[PDB]
Amino acid sequence: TYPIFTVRWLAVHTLAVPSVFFVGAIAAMQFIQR
Amino acid sequence: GRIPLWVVGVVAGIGAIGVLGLFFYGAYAGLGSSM
Amino acid sequence: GTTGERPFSDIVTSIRYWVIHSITIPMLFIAGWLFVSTGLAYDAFGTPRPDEYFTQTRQELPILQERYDINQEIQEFN
Amino acid sequence: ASLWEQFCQWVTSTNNRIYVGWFGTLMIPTLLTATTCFIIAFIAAPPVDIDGIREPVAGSLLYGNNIISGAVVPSSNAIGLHFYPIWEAASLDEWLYNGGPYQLVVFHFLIGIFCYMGRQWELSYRLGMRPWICVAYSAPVSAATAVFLIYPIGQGSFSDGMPLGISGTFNFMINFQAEHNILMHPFHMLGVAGVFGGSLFSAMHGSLVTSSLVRETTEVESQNYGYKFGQEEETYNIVAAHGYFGRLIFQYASFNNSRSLHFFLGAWPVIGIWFTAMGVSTMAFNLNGFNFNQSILDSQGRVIGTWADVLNRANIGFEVMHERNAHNFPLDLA
Amino acid sequence: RGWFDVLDDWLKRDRFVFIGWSGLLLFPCAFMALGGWLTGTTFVTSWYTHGLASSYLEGANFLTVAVSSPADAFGHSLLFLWGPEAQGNLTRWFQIGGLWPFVALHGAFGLIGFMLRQFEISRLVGIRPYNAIAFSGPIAVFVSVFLMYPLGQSSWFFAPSFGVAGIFRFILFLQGFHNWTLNPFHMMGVAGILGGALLCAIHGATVENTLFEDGEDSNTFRAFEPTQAEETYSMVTANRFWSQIFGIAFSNKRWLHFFMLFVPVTGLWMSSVGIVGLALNLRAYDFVSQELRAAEDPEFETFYTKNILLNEGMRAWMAPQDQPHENFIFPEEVLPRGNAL
Amino acid sequence: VELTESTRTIPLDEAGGTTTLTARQFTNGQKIFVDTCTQCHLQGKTKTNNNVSLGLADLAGAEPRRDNVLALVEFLKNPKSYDGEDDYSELHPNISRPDIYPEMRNYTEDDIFDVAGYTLIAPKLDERWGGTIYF
Amino acid sequence: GGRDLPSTGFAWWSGNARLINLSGKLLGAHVAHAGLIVFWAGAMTLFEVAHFIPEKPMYEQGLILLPHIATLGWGVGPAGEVTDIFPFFVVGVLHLISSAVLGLGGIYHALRGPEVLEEYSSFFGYDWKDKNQMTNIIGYHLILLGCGALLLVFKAMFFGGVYDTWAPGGGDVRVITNPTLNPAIIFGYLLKAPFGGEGWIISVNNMEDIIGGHIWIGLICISGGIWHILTKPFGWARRALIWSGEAYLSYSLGALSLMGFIASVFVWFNNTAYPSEFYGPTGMEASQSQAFTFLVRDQRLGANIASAQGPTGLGKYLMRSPSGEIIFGGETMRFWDFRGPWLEPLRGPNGLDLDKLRNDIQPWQVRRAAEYMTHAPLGSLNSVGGVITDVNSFNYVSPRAWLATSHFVLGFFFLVGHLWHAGRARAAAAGFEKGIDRETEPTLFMPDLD
Ligand code: CLA
Ligand code: CLA
Ligand code: CLA
Ligand code: CLA
Ligand code: CLA
Ligand SMILES: CCCCCCCCCCCCCCCCCC(=O)OC[C@H](CO[C@@H]1O[C@H](CO)[C@H](O)[C@H](O)[C@H]1O)OC(=O)CCCCCCCCCCCCCCCCC
Ligand SMILES: CC1=C(/C=C/C(C)=C/C=C/C(C)=C/C=C/C=C(C)/C=C/C=C(C)/C=C/C2=C(C)CCCC2(C)C)C(C)(C)CCC1
Ligand SMILES: CC1=C(/C=C/C(C)=C/C=C/C(C)=C/C=C/C=C(C)/C=C/C=C(C)/C=C/C2=C(C)CCCC2(C)C)C(C)(C)CCC1
Ligand code: OEX
Ligand SMILES: [Ca+2]
Ligand SMILES: [Cl-]
Ligand SMILES: [Cl-]
Repeated sequence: TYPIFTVRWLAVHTLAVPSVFFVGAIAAMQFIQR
Repeated sequence: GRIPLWVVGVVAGIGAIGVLGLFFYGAYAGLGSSM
Repeated sequence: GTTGERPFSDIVTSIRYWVIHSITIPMLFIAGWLFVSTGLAYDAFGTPRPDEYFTQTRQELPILQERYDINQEIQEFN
Repeated sequence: ASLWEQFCQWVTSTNNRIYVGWFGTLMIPTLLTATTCFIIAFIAAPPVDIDGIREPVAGSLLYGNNIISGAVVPSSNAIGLHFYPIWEAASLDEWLYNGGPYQLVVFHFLIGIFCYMGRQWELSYRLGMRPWICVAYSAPVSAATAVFLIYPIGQGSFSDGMPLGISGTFNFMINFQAEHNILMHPFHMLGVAGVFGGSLFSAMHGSLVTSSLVRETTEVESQNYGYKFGQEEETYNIVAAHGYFGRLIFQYASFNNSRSLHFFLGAWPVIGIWFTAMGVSTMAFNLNGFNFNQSILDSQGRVIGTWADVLNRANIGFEVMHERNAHNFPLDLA
Repeated sequence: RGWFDVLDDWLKRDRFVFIGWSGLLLFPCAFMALGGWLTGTTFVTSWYTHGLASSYLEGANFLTVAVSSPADAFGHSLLFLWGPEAQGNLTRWFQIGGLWPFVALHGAFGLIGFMLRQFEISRLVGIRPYNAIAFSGPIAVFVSVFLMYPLGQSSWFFAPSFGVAGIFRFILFLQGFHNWTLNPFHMMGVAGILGGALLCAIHGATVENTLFEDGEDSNTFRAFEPTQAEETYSMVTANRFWSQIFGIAFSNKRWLHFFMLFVPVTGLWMSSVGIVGLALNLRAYDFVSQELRAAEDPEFETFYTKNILLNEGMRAWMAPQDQPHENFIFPEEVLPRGNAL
Repeated sequence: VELTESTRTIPLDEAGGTTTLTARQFTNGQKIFVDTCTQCHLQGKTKTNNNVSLGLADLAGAEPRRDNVLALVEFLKNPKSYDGEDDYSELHPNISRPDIYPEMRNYTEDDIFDVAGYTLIAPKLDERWGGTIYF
Repeated sequence: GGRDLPSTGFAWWSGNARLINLSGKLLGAHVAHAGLIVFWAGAMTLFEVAHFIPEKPMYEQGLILLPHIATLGWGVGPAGEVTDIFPFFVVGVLHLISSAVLGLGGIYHALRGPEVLEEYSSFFGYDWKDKNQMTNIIGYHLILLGCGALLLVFKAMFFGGVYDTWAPGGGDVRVITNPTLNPAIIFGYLLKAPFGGEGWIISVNNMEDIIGGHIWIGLICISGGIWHILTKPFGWARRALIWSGEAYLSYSLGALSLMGFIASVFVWFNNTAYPSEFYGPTGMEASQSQAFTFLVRDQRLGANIASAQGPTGLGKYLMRSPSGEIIFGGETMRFWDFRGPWLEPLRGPNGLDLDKLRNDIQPWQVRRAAEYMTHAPLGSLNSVGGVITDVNSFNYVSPRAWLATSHFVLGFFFLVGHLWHAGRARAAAAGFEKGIDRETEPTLFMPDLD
């Protein structure tokens, strides 16, 4: 019966959420033609 | 009802090599490819 | 050895985690993709698009020279 | 009981103050020859025509150099890769003018250090130790071989070998950056990771052991006296070190196994130096660092500079001035 | 139970990520530094400050992206978002290099927070604070290189940019303009870092190859218990090996581990001292004896004089593009160059 | 800016005429340049003989001038010295000699036109085009 | 056979060590690996063919396998121009199909067949300590290796020949009719100094010498195989060597490291076995080609290339080597030992001949020098050709650079592997590879050094 939301959960999301956002953005850039 | 951890590791590794290979593709296409 | 929190191996091997993350991770990925592909990021950060580094009136670097009034210089640089 | 057997027992003796061994029977003469010739040359050698254009470079202290500027100058470009011992010169002064001391010192040094590696294995074998200290020592050996042997071979001249001196080393590095963009080579980047990380981990391990020493002394004496040479018992609490470090980062980023930790400490810088040695060794064959010059173009096709372009300007500045009188043709092909 | 004690209780809980009082300044500051760097390297240009593309969005790669230093025109202005330059406009703040002081100042306070975290955890766990003291080397380097060097120079422009190739540019700039390799302080730093790597490799290898046979398997790693009282490797055998190989050997393990901290840390401090000298253009640039002689004696050449020539070439060929605000117009005929090349 | 119509407008002849390469033609000319001429004409130089480069002043000083498309196409059919005197067919890559230059044997008249046009448009996109080997 | 740490003492990252005394599964691992090698040969060759532009020179297309086929004289004609792509395609397909047979056999022996062959056969069962049988295996393989060398000989003599870059009237495939059987020349090659001007065996410069060498190699290898099958190791070798599987692995690792360094040097320096029309110029060739190219230009502009002193006082185009040979000036003075089929016509007994350099130049020589100079084996890791300060428009890295760099790295890491396994084999034979016994630590019974 572990808790769902803890300090570790927030430490994981604060980094993981913008990281996947940025990875998708950088993926989009791979197709930008000059 | 638990997905084996080795399957999760394989799926994540495939996706990570995929994003890395997409980033290396972009080195040769689009912006920053010198052509 | 355990500080109280659920072990990561128990979390990522569970059905509910992936039921949530099969949508959350892709939605974040597509949010970033759209941030770039709609041209929103150029406007947000002021990064020149590939056809806006040089304009008709300016063929050289838009190097900043004012100490304070930079809104004006960047506007004249276009 | 034979005299040869007695000599073998003496050579392989583990009771000699300095172990000799069979590898030592080669190490000692070669390294001694290299040291003698190096000291004599560094002090007194006349100027050397490194670039083969009859423009001798003063390397020795008595010819105007200080410790920082002094060097044993690599042999003339006119020699190229030709073997140039003393007995191939019509006079010792011709030998000196053409940089013979460099060839003698480097060849004896190279042999001596490979024998030093073999000697490390040999003593470990005689002491009943595990045999791989020589493997770690093979990293600096590989780097030294790269700069003194492999790079000259690939470039075609011992004149392109690293000079035996401080400012000579900087010249080598600058020229190397100008012609190979070593900063932008991934293997040099792994070498920098190896050395920065080796220092980081040395500091981390030293600080964690020093932080976790078992109380054994009084406040009036050095804590080092709390350790006795040969003691059975561990002198610091690895459990306390792991508690601290696993709270500094997270529990799973900390070692609880000293054997695993000491392996990592050995492997990281060793692997990083192997990569950098191989990087220098491969740019010997002109497989250079990354080139991103004019990689970014705008829509019209105009070049947008990046930091790599500014680095390239620095490299061109270095390249156009190096060996200012040695080039007669437009491209520096070696 | 007072509120301060209750807060100190929650902050010092044993969780996956320890927080502590230091975390209130380490975590937001480190997160601002890291997010600012990722943001700038992904989206932000250096077009208006350096005339360079510096983000992934413009086409740069991991090696060529950077949070570039601000334009020279701002001097050492702290470039606050609300400051008189950006005036609260986020886009203008990005375009003038405002992310460089953001990353540098949040990183400086994050480094302070990390050292405070070292001290706090050391005190809680009950050990000596030598890990915190060791980390002073990295802070000395960060302060001297990213703050004091540009503070002594004309502006933040000449601070190193937060990027791979930005750092490489800074390195080559210090070579060509400061003759930083000739600086004894850098030489002591090189000795410290290389000696630290050497000590790391040789301790690791020695320990792994003097291990006691504590188990039946070829996998010697399983033969160690964290709570065991006995040394896992023979210090006597190691000492004899190195005494007979190298002539000398460590005989005190405490001194060995102190030396492993002392060497790299001392090297970082010494290099930082040298960089502080470079902030004021106090450089070990020349040996005047050799310059006077080469001036009078045209037959006289050393590796030192050759490096001087290399530096002059770098400066002349790099200045116009590296310092675009100075409008350096150097016509081709004045550019120093050897024959042919 | 974009690769405008004025950027790809280049002299076709010496009699004053002008032609505009399409973006497809500019791209094709660039591709042939990178594939066949850069080994010697990197960034408008000439490694084997930098007295005769691809800079605009140099192309314009040839006999007859080579700063128009048709002269360039002729040069790549029948190359000559800088003064129009000596035969360079066995010395410079050209389509007239597939035996000695097999790399060029599949380039049609449209391809040669495109690479001449690119050669004329590249100097407008780079100030360092046609400079010193190191510059 | 144990497949876990508790049963073998070897962790997962040292798992293949669990096969040391499982001869059947070890044989399976070996045959499946051979299958990997042959698979790469076939698949990479088919890739090179699919990516091959027949008219464009081989060294401009990132090819390293088709040059090997073309040197053997398949699919090419005079000056190395491609006559038919089908032989390269056939070579690739035959390797690709055989790869499947070896993969099957390997997966069979590794997974299904006997784990130990000792019981099954006396012929295939081996014990590492059984010196007679291990020498039998050495012998059978030495006879197949010598047969392969004779296969090269047969291809060069009776089956269409091999590419001779030194052929009169231009490079071409030649049938070798008089291979050098003279043991003085052949073994003299082994005795030449590995320095500039001599080059040990790297300086082999004619197909007759290469082919005569392979007749000797086939003969010596076949004889040594027969000797090893009919003999047993003698006493001195039984006493100076470690007799174990890891020891033999370390010996082969040392040999492989030596061969890797040798191959690196071979491809970098020699243009006979590695023709420049397939591999591009050696760096020595590119430098000499630059000197030659500007010799011809300036001479045609009317300069006296003989009497023109450069800014240093040495001749700008021509000078003397330290032994007096007339050589090209400039930094290329280092590559004055370079020999090339386009240069050697202009060389006299004293070196470069003024009469030849003033009257016998040919347009093909000028074209070749221009091509070789602009294809100097200089390039970046992302394949931007030419000097590192050049801009991004030339996509080229020499095959010589790729091959030399790759095999130097592999040679070095295999030297490291030799040291790893040789030290481990020694310690394991002696019984302290697992660490120091606490009771009988040798240093505790040795006197103090001081
Ligand atoms: C060249 C590569 C190579 C080869 C040939 C082998 C071969 C072998 N390994 Mg090793 N191994 C390797 C690399 C290799 N390994 C690496 C890189 C590692 C580190 C991860 C290991 C770690 C390792 C461990 C830890 C162990 C082995 C063991 C073994 C042996 C038993 C295999 C077994 O039962 O697996 C069973 C595996 C499977 C049944 C999974 C499927 C495998 C098949 C072969 C896939 C083939 C697919 C292929 C495309 C089919 C083509 C068919 C047709 C076209 C021909 C076998 C001889 C074991 C051993 O020593 O036994 C005593 C053992 O314990 N290996
Ligand atoms: C001897 C080996 C060898 C050599 C010399 C080459 C050489 C070449 N290949 Mg080939 N190739 C090889 C093996 C080799 N390849 C293998 C094994 C594969 C299967 C994956 C391929 C697949 C392949 C393809 C699919 C293609 C090439 C291409 C090329 C060309 C361009 C290479 C390039 O851009 O690299 C870029 C350089 C790198 C990626 C650097 C790699 C760095 C390695 C991983 C470092 C490892 C070093 C060390 C061993 C690490 C050990 C660590 C530990 C021991 C401590 C070049 C001619 C290209 C070409 O032009 O084709 C016509 C192409 O498209 N190759
Ligand atoms: C180095 C390779 C090698 C070695 C040493 C062995 C050895 C062995 N195998 Mg294996 N095998 C291999 C490769 C190898 N095999 C490959 C590639 C395959 C896939 C086709 C197989 C498939 C296989 C099966 C399915 C079986 C064996 C069996 C056996 C055993 C008895 C062989 C036999 O019938 O007696 C001697 C056999 C002959 C003298 C006739 C065969 C000789 C070959 C087919 C012709 C010559 C080889 C080649 C075409 C010419 C040169 C090769 C070229 C690359 C130069 C023996 C331990 C059997 C076993 O385990 O028994 C218990 C068994 O059932 N093997
Ligand atoms: C892969 C091939 C191979 C392998 C693994 C072996 C393996 C062996 N051979 Mg065999 N041999 C071979 C091929 C091979 N041989 C061939 C082709 C022939 C025909 C000429 C022979 C003829 C032969 C004879 C006549 C004898 C052996 C013997 C032996 C055994 C000990 C040899 C020894 O100590 O070497 C190590 C070599 C030495 C100790 C000699 C010292 C040489 C000094 C160190 C100079 C070394 C040169 C230098 C280090 C390297 C320079 C590099 C460059 C030359 C490449 C060993 C089982 C002996 C034996 O016991 O017979 C059964 C023996 O008397 N071999
Ligand atoms: C033919 C050559 C050969 C053979 C048969 C062996 C065989 C063996 N070695 Mg040795 N080894 C070799 C060469 C060889 N080695 C070389 C050249 C080196 C130097 C680098 C070593 C270094 C070495 C060490 C340090 C150890 C062994 C060990 C072992 C044993 C277990 C190996 C295992 O399971 O690996 C499992 C395989 C893996 C874990 C995979 C390794 C992955 C590496 C890092 C990748 C290398 C780069 C690769 C090219 C990919 C690059 C591409 C990249 C972009 C992804 C086994 C007997 C172990 C031992 O002593 O056991 C008794 C051991 O500890 N070997
Ligand atoms: C095990 C994980 C799973 C691995 C499998 C997927 C991972 C990544 C693969 C994706 C790569 C994209 C393929 C390119 C798209 C096709 C377009 C094309 O032909 O080429 C596109 C370009 C241009 O090339 C030309 O393009 C033409 C027009 O499209 C035609 O397609 C021509 O045929 C083509 O030659 O070529 C390249 O960019 C090739 C280089 C890059 C491709 C491979 C990148 C590296 C792959 C992964 C390695 C790095 C990952 C690191 C991980 C660490 C552990 C190893
Ligand atoms: C600046 C700013 C700010 C802030 C912000 C932030 C905080 C941000 C964040 C951001 C972030 C936080 C992001 C992130 C990202 C990340 C990324 C980008 C990632 C990447 C990754 C990768 C790419 C990797 C890869 C790899 C490798 C290399 C290894 C292994 C494998 C893999 C594949 C994984 C504010 C608002 C205050 C204000 C204004 C300014
Ligand atoms: C084909 C060819 C050829 C030929 C060649 C030949 C003829 C070969 C031979 C070769 C050989 C003939 C080889 C050999 C080798 C050697 C070696 C490699 C050795 C080694 C040894 C060892 C290893 C030892 C060891 C030891 C010691 C040191 C002592 C004691 C201990 C021991 C035992 C450990 C030629 C060039 C003409 C040309 C080209 C082609
Ligand atoms: O000797 Mn020393 O540094 Ca090798 O690159 Mn070419 O050569 Mn010279 O010029 Mn740059
Ligand atoms: Ca070409
Ligand atoms: Cl220089
Ligand atoms: Cl030159």
